[PDB]
Amino acid sequence: SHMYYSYGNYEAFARPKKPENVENKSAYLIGSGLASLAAACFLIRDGQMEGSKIHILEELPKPLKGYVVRRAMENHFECLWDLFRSIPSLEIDNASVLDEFYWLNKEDPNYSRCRVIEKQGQRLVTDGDFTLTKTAIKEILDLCLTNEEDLDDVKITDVFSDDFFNSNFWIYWKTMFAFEPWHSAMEMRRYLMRFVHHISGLADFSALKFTKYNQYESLVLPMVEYLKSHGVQFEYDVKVEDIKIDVTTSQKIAREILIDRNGNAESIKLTINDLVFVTNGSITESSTYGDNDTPAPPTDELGGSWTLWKNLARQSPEFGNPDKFCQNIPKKSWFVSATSTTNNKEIIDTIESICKRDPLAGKTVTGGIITINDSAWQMSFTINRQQQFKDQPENEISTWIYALYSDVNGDYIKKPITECSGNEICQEWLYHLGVSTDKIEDLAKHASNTIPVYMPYITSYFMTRAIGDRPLVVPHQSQNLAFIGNFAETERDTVFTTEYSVRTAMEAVYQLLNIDRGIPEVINSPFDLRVLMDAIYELNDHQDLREITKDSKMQKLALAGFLKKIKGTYIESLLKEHKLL
Amino acid sequence: SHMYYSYGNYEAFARPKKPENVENKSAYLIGSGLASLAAACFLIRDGQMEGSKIHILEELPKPLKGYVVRRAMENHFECLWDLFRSIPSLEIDNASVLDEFYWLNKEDPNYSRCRVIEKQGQRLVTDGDFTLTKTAIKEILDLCLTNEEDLDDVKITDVFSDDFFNSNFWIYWKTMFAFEPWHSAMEMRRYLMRFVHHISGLADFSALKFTKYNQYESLVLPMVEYLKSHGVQFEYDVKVEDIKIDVTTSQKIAREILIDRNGNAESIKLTINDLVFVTNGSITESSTYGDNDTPAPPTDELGGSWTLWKNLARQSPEFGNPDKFCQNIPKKSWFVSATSTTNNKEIIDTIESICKRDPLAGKTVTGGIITINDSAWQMSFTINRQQQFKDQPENEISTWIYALYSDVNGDYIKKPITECSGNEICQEWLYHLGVSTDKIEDLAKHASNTIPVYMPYITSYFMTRAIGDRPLVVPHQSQNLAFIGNFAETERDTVFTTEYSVRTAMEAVYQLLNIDRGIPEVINSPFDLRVLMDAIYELNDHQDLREITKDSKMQKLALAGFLKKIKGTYIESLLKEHKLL
Repeated sequence: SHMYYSYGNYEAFARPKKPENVENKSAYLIGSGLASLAAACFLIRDGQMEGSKIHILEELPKPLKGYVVRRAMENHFECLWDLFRSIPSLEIDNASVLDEFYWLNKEDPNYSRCRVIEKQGQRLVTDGDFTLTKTAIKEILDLCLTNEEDLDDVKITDVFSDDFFNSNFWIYWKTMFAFEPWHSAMEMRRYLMRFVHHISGLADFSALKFTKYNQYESLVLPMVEYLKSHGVQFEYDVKVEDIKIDVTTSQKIAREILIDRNGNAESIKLTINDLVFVTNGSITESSTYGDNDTPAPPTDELGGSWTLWKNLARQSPEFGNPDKFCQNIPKKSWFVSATSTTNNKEIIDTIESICKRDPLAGKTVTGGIITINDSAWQMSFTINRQQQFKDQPENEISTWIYALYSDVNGDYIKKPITECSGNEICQEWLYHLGVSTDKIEDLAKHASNTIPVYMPYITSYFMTRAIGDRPLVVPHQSQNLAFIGNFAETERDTVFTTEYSVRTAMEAVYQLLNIDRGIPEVINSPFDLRVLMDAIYELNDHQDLREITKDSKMQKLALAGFLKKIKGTYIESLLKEHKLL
Repeated sequence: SHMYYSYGNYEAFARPKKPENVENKSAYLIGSGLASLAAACFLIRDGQMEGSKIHILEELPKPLKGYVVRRAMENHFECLWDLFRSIPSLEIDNASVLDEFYWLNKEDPNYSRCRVIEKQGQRLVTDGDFTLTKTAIKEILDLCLTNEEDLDDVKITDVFSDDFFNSNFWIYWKTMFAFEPWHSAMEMRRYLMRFVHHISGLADFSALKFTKYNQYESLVLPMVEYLKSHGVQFEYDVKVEDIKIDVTTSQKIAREILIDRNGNAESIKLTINDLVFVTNGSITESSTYGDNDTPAPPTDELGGSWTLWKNLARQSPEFGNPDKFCQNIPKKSWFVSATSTTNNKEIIDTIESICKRDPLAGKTVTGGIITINDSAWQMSFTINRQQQFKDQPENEISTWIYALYSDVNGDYIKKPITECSGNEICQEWLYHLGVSTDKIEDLAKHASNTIPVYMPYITSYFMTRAIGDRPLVVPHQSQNLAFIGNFAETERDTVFTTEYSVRTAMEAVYQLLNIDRGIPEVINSPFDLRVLMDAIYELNDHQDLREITKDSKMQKLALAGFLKKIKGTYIESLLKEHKLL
């Protein structure tokens, strides 16, 4: 391809030459999403493009009656870090967003003290172990051994059986990633191989890393200062309708950008030197907002994002199939998310007794999400390093809440979550905290300002896709078109991840300009001996190779002959090295 | 330990905090070798130490009747690149030594057009294939499967048999690395695992990378400008005798540095805050020099380096056993190296017709070493990107020559190489180039200025060592002592390598100061599925799994059952992925 993957320090520290003919090129970026911001940043640094020639078109210009909170990173987001190492931070002087992040998660590491709760406040008894049976472990192995071509339109409830589902591993997995039974077995197979190196840190969120303030403040805003420092243009109130593309038998050239600047109908014309970066699709689209007194109105609208993707699919199949992601989303699926802000010391005291940490402390609180396992909504909540907003009073905590089931009645508020307001969500949440039934309706109506948010497309990432549903970053024979974001296709990496946004960003800029530098490959942990032995030891709840085959005569007979061969050699020393012998 | 290994972009780009209490610390560096220069550089950048407090003691101050040339790098010298990414180059403005190196080897890649020659000029017939038989491949596998503890004082002629030795693979291996039959099987086992990822590029030197000018100009001098830019002290004509060390049952503290500054006998006293970095041993020690008319006088002296290592061994076994490296070196071993500089167009024309490239071109010439396979001295030569010296006339080429056998008579100059002058070496070399017997004595005596160099310790790196012969970088319970260089011990990495000098440099600075940053691990290619399948395909001269077992009924029967299991799964698709099915 116009590209090559690499995996070294040689490729990482090196600076690529200024790409040929970039002194006569312009680039247009569709949407102000985090992927576009990264693609524009890559055009500045590595592509050495002019700042006066990078245009970012957004529908938004410059209300809301409360605070709203919008997952964590991990060390091996290899493309996210090549970017923020070059982004000067907004807090600590002469140190990059990486540096401030790097130090902050070393000074205050992340770990969950109470990961799962049940029975209205109590800590889950088997919290820690995976409760994976011999059958469940095998279906995990078979799914990874299953080729990805043999997973077209294959749901998760077709690869696993009961043994896997009634386990803590499924509880830990579906809740930190927001997976659904009817979701793509193709993507979960990617997630299993993607994060096989932190599988020990799955039960306790030890391999997670959070920023200081919220995603806007710590990630988006440092980028925006970097971009405007270089003169990058920010077009506001620009809605993109369609993009005329010439798909000849030889090329694919973009020509027009049919926009609606505020109210006027205009159009930008593109040569072959005018690059276009389309963030096709959006999970944040068509989100409604409620308050502490009214539910967020449920909607199913097609926003300008999907209609933009739709208008390109009717121009070539190679530009993707949007309908598999935004149509036929089960009405049970995740739609509602909430944010309860409160200073009432009795709710913060209740949270303290569960998560074992002072929430009003500036340190870690929950360590991640805390899953109410027996809750009807299958609802989870998290509390990050308060205050999460830079100008929020230093005696308030902001709690993010979501639920995976949206058409079942709550155990206390006997109705679906799409029918509930802020205080009705706040009431069902507090009841599961163990708060007394007497102080439930008051502490939610008058003490906590809970904001519910309905997004009809939040699970569009994980829909059951097929080979060809997601478009390539740079389609075959394309000259100035690129698709970025989590509905673009690349190799092995996982969507619903800020890494995926910066991956397809860095792959789009590097291909269209042919930059003489390698792109960091998805970490090779799934092909690493040492990482895979660790997975077998951790999947079996810390059992050596003898204890795993002590009840199988057909297995313990094959192992005994295996140990005879590798006895006294590197393999046997590598097997005690990773606790397997 | 005081340390942790890491393998990511997260750890690579990040800057570590200023180590505690470094504002009251001093460091002393023993010798001006490349390892010390790196340790001092690491004290400046990562340790944030003062420049006025880094002392580099050297025996040399500020003749020689000719030019002298002193191996190549590879992409996965993970510690060498964390260093030069921060070293400003001396040629291209505002670009580091890494950058100028990175671009230079992309603009002009390296590859050997004629790797082995024989029969006085002709190209070897089987050049390319490994000629590894089924037995030879297995001894390779067994040696790696052999634990490293089971290799104490084990020579190379005890792990391999005849089948391995009469092969091109042995010819390619012993000559680019300067291995000997009687050398350590422990280190070759490390070399096999170290470079298992470039095994395809072993026959053609395609994975090699050279600098522009010589090692002094392109590596040492950029470092020295960086160090003196920060005020690092350079003590010249300082010979270090002994270093008094307090090895109590609890600690190991250095106290005195017994030196001989020029002629005076002085001594520096060390608190626990005065760090010491000892480059224990030296292959360059006690080197004599000849000219085009007289042989370099053979010597066996103990230089101030070995006597310094000796004086520390009589203070603790944990500081190493120097005698295994500098005593009992076989008199057949490599000692003589040469450098033939000439402008005579008939010698450069002869080289052109063999290496297939214009030597007087500024590009690649030989691509690496060219081995004269049937030569008595087992002599090899290389010609790098002339001119290799910054102020050398643009019509001269400088040819480096060495030989592995030093007590056998040459095929033309019927005497050992330790008896030969510059022109006698130049005559034996030209005879093997195919130059006519008539124009052999003239073109070497009057056309070429060949300088012979005798170093009695060049093969000290690869001597048959045992666990405990090489000291740890930071011995147990040590407080201010560190041993750097290729006679220090670390994990998995290989000596006789500029990576090893910068590895133990970066490990010494990071442990003594406890820097909050990981050290890049030796590349995990020997534990990488994809890299190991590639090795089996490349070791068998590009044969798939069917052709490797077509003559073994006990093997083809086990494979047929193996292919039944993994059929249609990831493993089988990964096996065509790497040409194995």
